[PDB]
Amino acid sequence: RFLKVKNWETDVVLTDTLHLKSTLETGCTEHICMGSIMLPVRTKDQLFPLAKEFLDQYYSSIKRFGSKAHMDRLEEVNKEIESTSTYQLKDTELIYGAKHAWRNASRCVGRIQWSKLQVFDARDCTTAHGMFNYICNHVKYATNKGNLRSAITIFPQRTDGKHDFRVWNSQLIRYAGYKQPDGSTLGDPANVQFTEICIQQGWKAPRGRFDVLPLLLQANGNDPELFQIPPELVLEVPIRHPKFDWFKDLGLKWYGLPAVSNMLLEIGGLEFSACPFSGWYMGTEIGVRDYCDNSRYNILEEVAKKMDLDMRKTSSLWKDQALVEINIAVLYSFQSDKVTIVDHHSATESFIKHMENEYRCRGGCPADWVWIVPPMSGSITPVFHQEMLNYRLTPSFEYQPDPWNTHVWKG
Amino acid sequence: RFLKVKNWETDVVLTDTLHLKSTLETGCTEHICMGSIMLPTKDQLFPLAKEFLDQYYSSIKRFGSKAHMDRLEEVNKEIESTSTYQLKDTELIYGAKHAWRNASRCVGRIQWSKLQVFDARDCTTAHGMFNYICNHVKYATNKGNLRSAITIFPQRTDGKHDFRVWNSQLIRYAGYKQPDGSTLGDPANVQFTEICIQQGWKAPRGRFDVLPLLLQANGNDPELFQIPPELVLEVPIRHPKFDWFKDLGLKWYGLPAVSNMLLEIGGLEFSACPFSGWYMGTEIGVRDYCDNSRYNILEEVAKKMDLDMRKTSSLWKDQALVEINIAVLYSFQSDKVTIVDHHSATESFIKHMENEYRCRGGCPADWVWIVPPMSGSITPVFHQEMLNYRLTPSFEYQPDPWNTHVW
Ligand code: HEM
Ligand code: HEM
Ligand SMILES: CN(C)c1ccc(CCNCc2ccc3ccc(N)nc3c2)cc1
Ligand SMILES: CN(C)c1ccc(CCNCc2ccc3ccc(N)nc3c2)cc1
Ligand SMILES: C[C@H](O)[C@H](O)[C@H]1CNc2nc(N)[nH]c(=O)c2N1
Ligand SMILES: C[C@H](O)[C@H](O)[C@H]1CNc2nc(N)[nH]c(=O)c2N1
Ligand SMILES: [Zn+2]
Repeated sequence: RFLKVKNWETDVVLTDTLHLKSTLETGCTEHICMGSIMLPVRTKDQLFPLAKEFLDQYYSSIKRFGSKAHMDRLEEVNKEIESTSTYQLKDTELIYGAKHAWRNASRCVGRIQWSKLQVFDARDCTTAHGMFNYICNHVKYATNKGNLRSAITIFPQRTDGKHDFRVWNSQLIRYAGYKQPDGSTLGDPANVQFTEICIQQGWKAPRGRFDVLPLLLQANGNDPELFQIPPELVLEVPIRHPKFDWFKDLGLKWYGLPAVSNMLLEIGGLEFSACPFSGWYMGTEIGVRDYCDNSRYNILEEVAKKMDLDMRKTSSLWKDQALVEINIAVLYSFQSDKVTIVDHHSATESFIKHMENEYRCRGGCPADWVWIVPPMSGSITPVFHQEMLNYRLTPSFEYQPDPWNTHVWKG
Repeated sequence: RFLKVKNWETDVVLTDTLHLKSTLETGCTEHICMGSIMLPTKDQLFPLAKEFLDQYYSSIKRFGSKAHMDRLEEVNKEIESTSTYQLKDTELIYGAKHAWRNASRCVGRIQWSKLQVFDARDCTTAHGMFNYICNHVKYATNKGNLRSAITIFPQRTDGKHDFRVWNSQLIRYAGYKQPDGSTLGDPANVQFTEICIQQGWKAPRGRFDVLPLLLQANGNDPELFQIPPELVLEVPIRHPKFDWFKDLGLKWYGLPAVSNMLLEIGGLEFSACPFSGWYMGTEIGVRDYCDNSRYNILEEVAKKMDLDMRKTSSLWKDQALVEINIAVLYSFQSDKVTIVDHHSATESFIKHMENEYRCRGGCPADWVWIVPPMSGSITPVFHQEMLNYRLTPSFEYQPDPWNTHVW
């Protein structure tokens, strides 16, 4: 079956055959679309077909499908599964797998970069101190003094579900949030629960507006342990505006490295519950969501006051005016400090080219419009006008529950 | 089977039961979501009539009454006899209002119950249609104090006697392709404009030429009529800060009046059912003015603002976009023509959603369309999970008449 998608601005029509390779469910049915819903122990039974599907993919990609090396690998994996109930990926397969999980991430606008990903194999790691060391190295490598490089660090896979490696932080670098007795929040409201956990675990909070959170690291199903990332490895950018000199006085800064550390990487039926990865920021992540979300730093008003906008009526679009200048400031600040960042115009323009390339060479490109379209200036980006098909391919990154909700405490 | 939607900004959770009454299909499957795709007999008829009459009589607290059963058998008799049936005025009004209520792509639905329904089922000719349309236009425009309305022409019979308005909106600007290669006026309306011209329209070949109506009655060939200019309320666009803005020569019309959709009620099809409300500012400022395939004036405005258009990272497009939308809202408000900004409208819609979940068990909503085309995440709807499903009565798309018309 062939599915077509149209760009209504260019009239470019693309044909998707790749969706036929999709096995996982979407959440939607013929009777309901759940496109805007945020989030809608394994036996050898189901494991070998998942292994086999993956190895077929891997061997095709290297143009060795049906080769003796291919057949021997399947044989080897089958025996390892049936005798040990799981299996180990080769380094090559792991790298391929991690790149392809990124390639298949339908919510990622940055996928033009998918083939350039530094894979750090941390499957020999056994302790939290070991994890801390690997994470420091990842951060140093990825930061590269401002010339950001995409990377992922992969810790040992799940076994019985009782010995999971987990990074309890949602991102490797993130600011603390503190609920005040008066109901207000100091720092990042998104991180209040996690901050409370760290504090309970013994973290001494400075209690400021931009305190880099400690790492809370779980190796092999043991209770998680606290580590402070060397401050010298945490690159931060003071936010100023190229025209508004009062902007610096808002006291804003942000960190340079976005490094998501709470997702699950699935490759060939194997589950990597700790696989922190990092690229670089699109400006709106910080300027629109992090700064201007009502449930985050929420600085729109303070900014709009300082610009002396008419704030009596929303129809002045004071919020829209303030939002733009803030986003200008984020981009200006990162560029001036030579920290990698991309604006949403560049990023979405590159995504369209990527997506067209993928349709040609791959027969498709799963894309979640709801997430690909930037949170400001939507229709003046080309992706707004692009029809997209969302489906699930493996390897993939998946959500997993927060570890404090499932962890069995050892004491 | 009972579905929850969450608002991630306010933590409000609503439970949807209304989707279970859904009948039509979405285009999506368990294996693929098509949420971003723009367009994904007597025996057929009586269950449809029945489903509709059931909800009608339930809405007036007479479910399972004598009058309900009576109406049900009367319509039943009429279907067996005539192969169709006719809605009572009360049923027609209920159906039209609910078609709007059910329009998952409409952010303005808090107004759904305040709709003026004009019954034009007695209409037989294009001149008749013209008259009804002028009346609609005058009524809805109301000297700038806009009122929602729909005019309903006779229903489809055998598909050979369709009433159709060929225009996509009652009021729209012409588009002409130049020898210069570019496009004068509205590029969206190039094809329709040509059809007017080959049907006899004498175009002024200007930038903002109000198109003439092309009206088809009873499956006959369509005819041209000029809407009396005096009924077409237009707004010169100026900026409350930039004096040069007026020099751009921009204007827009006050009345958004969609005329090409199909209204389905109780299995009956109304192929000509133009309706109108009032504008949300971004439709004009963001889409009409800034879309590349529309009037595409961003560059010109940016230049007038003297912005650094060297690099995209200066966000000059975003700066210009905001000012354009400021001008639009400012101009309409200054001339006392009803308009709503995207902040006010989405905030209203959140309240409507909660009303509908509370009083009806749900509200079908298409996030891709409900989230405005600028400043998305600073409006509440961005953080609102929505379930999209198809309820009837409904407004549907239908093919452009010129591809279907046996001339
Ligand atoms: C290199 C530059 C990159 C850019 C500019 C970029 C951009 C983005 C953005 C803006 C989002 C939306 C995030 C949000 O709104 O929360 C996203 C999502 C995502 N990205 Fe990328 N990304 C990059 C690299 C990567 C890498 C290296 C990976 C993995 C190896 C990745 C995997 C993902 C995944 C799995 C999501 C979905 C997250 C979720 O569902 O919560 N991205 N990306
Ligand atoms: C009264 C003020 C109203 C406002 C502010 C409003 C707002 C909107 C907006 C912004 C859209 C998106 C349209 C687009 O982007 O092309 C829309 C779509 C729609 N509206 Fe409303 N509307 C109003 C009145 C009405 C009325 C009176 C009806 C019918 C009786 C209606 C039925 C629809 C339908 C069926 C759609 C989907 C159009 C499509 O699928 O192409 N609206 N509305
Ligand atoms: C629970 N809530 C409110 C919630 C949780 C996660 C999300 C999405 C987090 N996605 C973050 C994410 C993931 C991968 C990325 C890759 C690159 C980049 N620049 N940013 C990236 C950002 C949204 C809401
Ligand atoms: C096929 N293409 C290019 C295409 C067709 C229809 C559309 C959407 C047309 N619907 C416009 C529309 C419909 C109903 C409305 C009701 C009120 C209002 N203010 N605007 C309204 C605007 C977009 C693109
Ligand atoms: C409810 C809605 O799905 C939710 O707010 C989504 C919308 N689109 C998004 N898009 C991106 N990139 N990131 C997000 O967090 C969200 N949030
Ligand atoms: C491809 C995509 O579905 C298309 O551009 C949609 C996106 N959202 C929209 N939303 C509204 N309100 N109106 C539109 O025309 C569109 N266009
Ligand atoms: Zn869907």
